[PDB]
Amino acid sequence: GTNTGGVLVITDTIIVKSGQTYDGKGIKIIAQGMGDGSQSENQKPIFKLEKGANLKNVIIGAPGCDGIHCYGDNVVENVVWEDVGEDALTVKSEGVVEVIGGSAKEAADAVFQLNAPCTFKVKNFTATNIGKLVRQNGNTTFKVVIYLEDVTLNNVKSCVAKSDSPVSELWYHNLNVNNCKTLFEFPSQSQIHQY
Ligand SMILES: O=C(O)[C@H]1O[C@H](O[C@@H]2[C@H](O)[C@@H](O)[C@@H](O[C@@H]3[C@H](O)[C@@H](O)[C@@H](O)O[C@@H]3C(=O)O)O[C@@H]2C(=O)O)[C@H](O)[C@@H](O)[C@H]1O
Ligand SMILES: [Ca+2]
Ligand SMILES: [Ca+2]
Ligand SMILES: [Ca+2]
Ligand SMILES: [Ca+2]
Repeated sequence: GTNTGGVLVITDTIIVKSGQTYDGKGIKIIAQGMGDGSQSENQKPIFKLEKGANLKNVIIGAPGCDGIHCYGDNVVENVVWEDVGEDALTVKSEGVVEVIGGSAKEAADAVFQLNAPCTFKVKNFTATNIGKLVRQNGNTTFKVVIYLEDVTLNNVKSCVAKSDSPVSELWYHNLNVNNCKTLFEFPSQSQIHQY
């Protein structure tokens, strides 16, 4: 992309409005004053994607802070997290959220955090050195449906995906996992399906 080689240093969350597409054209973003990328829960998101907002073609440098907050009906395309912060992307409100392309590395805990009922799809994605790829918020029992399609994972220190919800489901297709003791931590393994 034509912003490749540039570094945008920001000091507040970038809000992408409903109906908008933020296209970074390959820019690298470094956030300052928004978090250190540790496990502290009080960091700011790099991006807030309002319902029906899209994001594409961004590299998020360290510190990853609180990553991308999605409010539903969002396409997140070609986003690279060089160093995931507290988490990489959080679904904050109901809708369909797509992560297509890109990659993530160095997530101490979760990459994707699902805090509202949603349909969540990860497609054509790589992640390395992570605690979990997907976590439905603990002890919640609303329904999420997760799809992992063409996803390649390496060095997964807890599990691919974890939910405490019996009604939630995970579907996978062309999933490749290296160095994970425990793929799925759901109430029953019958909640996990191939397609
Ligand atoms: O949106 C968030 O960032 C979310 O973070 C916390 O919750 C997650 C997870 O949903 C919780 O179940 C909990 O996870 C457990 C441990 O606390 C955690 O360090 C790791 O060991 O995983 C555990 C697990 O998956 O069960 O805490 C997670 C976290 O620390 O990020 C908040 O509690 C939640 O309110 C919200 O802010
Ligand atoms: Ca955490
Ligand atoms: Ca957290
Ligand atoms: Ca990290
Ligand atoms: Ca978080």
